Amino acid sequence: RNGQLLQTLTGHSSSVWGVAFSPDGQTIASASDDKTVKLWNRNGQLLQTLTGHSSSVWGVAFSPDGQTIASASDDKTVKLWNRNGQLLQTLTGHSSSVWGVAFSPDGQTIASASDDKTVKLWNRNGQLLQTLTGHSSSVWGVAFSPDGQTIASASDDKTVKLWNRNGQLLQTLTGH
Amino acid sequence: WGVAFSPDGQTIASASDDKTVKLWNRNGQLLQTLTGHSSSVWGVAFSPDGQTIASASDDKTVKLWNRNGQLLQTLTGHSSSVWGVAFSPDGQTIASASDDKTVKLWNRNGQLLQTLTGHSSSVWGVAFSPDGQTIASASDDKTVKLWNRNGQLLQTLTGHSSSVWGVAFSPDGQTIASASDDKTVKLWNRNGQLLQTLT
Repeated sequence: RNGQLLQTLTGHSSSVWGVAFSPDGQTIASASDDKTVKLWNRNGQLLQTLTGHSSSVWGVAFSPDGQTIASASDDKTVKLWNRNGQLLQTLTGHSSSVWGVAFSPDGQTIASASDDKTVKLWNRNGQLLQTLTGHSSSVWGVAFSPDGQTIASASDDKTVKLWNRNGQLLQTLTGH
Repeated sequence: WGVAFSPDGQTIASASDDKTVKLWNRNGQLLQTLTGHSSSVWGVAFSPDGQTIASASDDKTVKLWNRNGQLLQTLTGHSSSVWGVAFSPDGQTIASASDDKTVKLWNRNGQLLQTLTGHSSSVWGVAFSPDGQTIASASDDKTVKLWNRNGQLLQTLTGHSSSVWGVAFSPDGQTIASASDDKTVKLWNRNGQLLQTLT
């Protein structure tokens, strides 16, 4: 199934988060060079353009059911979109570029990874639930455990950290 | 299944319904079409330098191509569908994982170097260690196996309760991560010992 967590546990600072494939494998989403996210099918047919961010989009993810898309931007926000292109929510609270984003397995929680050295957890109504503090540099990747109760973050500080939903730091994995 | 993106992030590959692999830029324009496979492509990988593409197919072959579309080699030797492909960190060795229960290792000039025999069911995934000397395979048989390049089996990592679909090494090469349909990720050392389970 989803390789985000393997990639966050073992991947490099340079791992690329601006392309995502839908869970059914039929749709590709790409953070494009024009402040949009574009969706296309495997034949190459353009399906949708997600317009709203005011600067570069760096991270994209699909919800586990494929119906919601999250985009992470240099504009310091995450935006949530329906696959028909409508903007559903803007998640405000990071203080710098947002590099990466992930959905929880149940689709109800969003995690974001920012240049501000934090991961933030959010619900779909756009409310901030938790801020995970401790990395000493920009956070480039984030993922959930398969049961959705542990969050993994990966940072330019060369560590991976494991956290629970109440913000407790469970483990730091060093040499990354 | 049948998608990849280049290490620099600027090229997206995807297997198409028509048995080709398409390469797109990040704006959804077509760059190249890789034509040659006679049935579905299940696995695509880019080499670390981003200059070579490997495709794994139901036609029992892996094809190697350059990024302007030219077929370079066809890797013939699996006896059933090839599900996964990986390149070694130096780009010189390719590993392929097949429904035939084997991993095969190949030079980028197409020669079969080794066949890694031991799994009792389909092999879904394969990875090289950062130093290129150890291969890990993830199988439907619920194990990850670790191998050297001479094809010798070094360890079998036992503990997942369902098929293992994904495997990778930590950046320092001393920890192996496995992901399974049992809804866990396990971390292991090279002596095959379980370090932790992530639910």
